[PDB]
Amino acid sequence: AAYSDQATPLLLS
Amino acid sequence: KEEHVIIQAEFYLNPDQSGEFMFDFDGDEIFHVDMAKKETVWRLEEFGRFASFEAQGALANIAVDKANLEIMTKRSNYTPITNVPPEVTVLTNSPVELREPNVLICFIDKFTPPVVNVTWLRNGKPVTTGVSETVFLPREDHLFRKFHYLPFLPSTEDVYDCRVEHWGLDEPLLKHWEFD
Amino acid sequence: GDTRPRFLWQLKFECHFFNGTERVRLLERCIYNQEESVRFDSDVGEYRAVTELGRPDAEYWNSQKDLLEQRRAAVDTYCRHNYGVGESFTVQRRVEPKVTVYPSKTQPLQHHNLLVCSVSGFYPGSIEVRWFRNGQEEKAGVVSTGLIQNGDWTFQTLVMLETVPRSGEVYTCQVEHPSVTSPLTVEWRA
Repeated sequence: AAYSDQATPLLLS
Repeated sequence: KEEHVIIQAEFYLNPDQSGEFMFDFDGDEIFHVDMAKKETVWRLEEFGRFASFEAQGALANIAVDKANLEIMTKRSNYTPITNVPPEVTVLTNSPVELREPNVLICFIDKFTPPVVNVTWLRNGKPVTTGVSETVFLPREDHLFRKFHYLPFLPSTEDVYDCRVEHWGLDEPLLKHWEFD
Repeated sequence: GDTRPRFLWQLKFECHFFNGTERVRLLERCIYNQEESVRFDSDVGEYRAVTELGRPDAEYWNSQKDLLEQRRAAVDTYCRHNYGVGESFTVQRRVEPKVTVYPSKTQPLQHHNLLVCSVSGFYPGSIEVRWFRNGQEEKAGVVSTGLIQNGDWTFQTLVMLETVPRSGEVYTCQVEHPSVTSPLTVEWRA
């Protein structure tokens, strides 16, 4: 089985 | 109450340009991604035979964390982090018996930023044979933890010290250990 | 000498499990230096700024339904998934403790002494250690180190009993841990 990672979202400008 | 906690923790530090990506289970590291070799490093070898993780995803996350740090730094108006010196403790991982292999553990806790220099000293001289260490582990207060290990052969002749250097410290800190 | 100021950024996704995976809470958080600025709490359903610095981001990320939807399902696609992936070697990891009993300092009988019950190399951390004197539990004079995490998926703890040993006395350290059905016991006779 594989681990899923949460992706980071880019901050506000 | 609460039975278990899994944490995906990552950070990026400027100007050092240091990043880290790791998974934590109840305070123990499951694995981290080696930024130089771009690979998944399991805390315990056997973990890798039961699961997998694509290191690539971590590298992509770090790029974003780097970009967010840039944004936040400027937004905070270049407010620097306040150094918090570490608490250091040295223990053996089992009761010591003369001439019986054992391990010295240097527990470095409650500090930030995540940058430290640790060296082991035997009778005042640096030792590197067999030493190992963990990456920076996350804490709920957002400070860090780190472990350094030194396999050794207990005797009444040697004395050891864990020498720790951190910006929050005025001077390098030495934590002593010897057979009693 | 290095005195240049430092700037740190942390991102943490914390999956909290209750009653197996019956109840799961996801907590996503960003920390600038030592300050949490914004977070996503699965119990809340959307991002919330913690400090003024995170205001812009919460407003922004909350404006993207796609992100919100994905985040709201992470409790299943991320948290529950990873729990299952690692269950066999984490949740189910069991290592039996090695129990040893020895007096602190070698002193003659009838003199105060500290009996040490060393419990090491065990996992998980949940453990119970009790001291018995001639079959009866000693609830007082117990000096514990507490739970010590060694960083290598192993724990240790030293539970000491304050005593005044007298010939004929048998002191027993009793240890209960998920790795053994019946408690482990080590005796020390004065």
